Amino acid sequence: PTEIKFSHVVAENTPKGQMALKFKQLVEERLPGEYQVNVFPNSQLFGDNNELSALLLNDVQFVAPSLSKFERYTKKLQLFDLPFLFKDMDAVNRFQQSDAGQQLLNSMKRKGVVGLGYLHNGMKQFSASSPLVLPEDAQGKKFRIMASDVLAAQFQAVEAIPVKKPFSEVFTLLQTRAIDGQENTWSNIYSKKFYEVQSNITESNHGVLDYMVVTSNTFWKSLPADKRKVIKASLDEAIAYGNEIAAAKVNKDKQAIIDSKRSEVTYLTPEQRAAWVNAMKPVWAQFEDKIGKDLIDAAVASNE
Ligand SMILES: [Cl-]
Ligand SMILES: [Cl-]
Ligand SMILES: [Cl-]
Repeated sequence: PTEIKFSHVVAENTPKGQMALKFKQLVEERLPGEYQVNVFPNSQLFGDNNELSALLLNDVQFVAPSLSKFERYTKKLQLFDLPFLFKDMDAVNRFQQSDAGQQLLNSMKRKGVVGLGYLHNGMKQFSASSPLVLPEDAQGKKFRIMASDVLAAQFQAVEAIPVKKPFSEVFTLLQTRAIDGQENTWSNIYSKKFYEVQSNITESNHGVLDYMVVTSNTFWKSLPADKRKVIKASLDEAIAYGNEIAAAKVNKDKQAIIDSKRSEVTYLTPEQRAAWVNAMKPVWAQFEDKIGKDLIDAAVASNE
């Protein structure tokens, strides 16, 4: 059988982890003995910094990075890092499924990267070893971020110190107190046990963590059309599965964290939320020329 490799950086019991495993199941059911899919979770094969290079080198055939991690290939996907751009996951999905959103799947083709679909995780929440109620509380704290200039600007706007690090290192950096805080979805905070060493989480919903499932032109073109159709259908169905898992994990993992008693969740008043928005919104003007103001206008419009 022709081997297909799918590599990602998350734990198995997560929306992306389950997506990849479902994709394996469906492909192997439909094309038995023709294609086998080997899934490599937890950065076992490639991690944040080298996965896209590996993809284009055809050392791996599918990856699904955070939309934050594509700056080397397009400046447009930085849109998804803008603070308080999307109110909630309904707006995210409306944007992603619109013409404007769908066009972004093709934003990197001229560089060899084929966009196959969006996959959800969830809204991001701040955590630290001290309460984060107003933006002033972030002053002087070190936060790990995904490798994104927008996210660096986000934390610089509140006089915090952002450090770009691969996802596989975050637990250890929190454990050793090399950083004070981070931002992530409930699913990652829970599945990677960040909550065990973060006494405070704020339900800030201040950005989105979603993915684009991608492959290389090299691999995609190499498939016979009829097999590609089956593989694409299998991928799409796996994505829908992953999205259902993503939605479920928001509530389930938030609850599990609260039940553990290891972390105290803070909820923001409208005026507290407004203070974060006002502190961080200026980041957008920094990036708007490269992202595209019209693209930003489309994203804002998805909130209606
Ligand atoms: Cl994870
Ligand atoms: Cl990693
Ligand atoms: Cl999609």
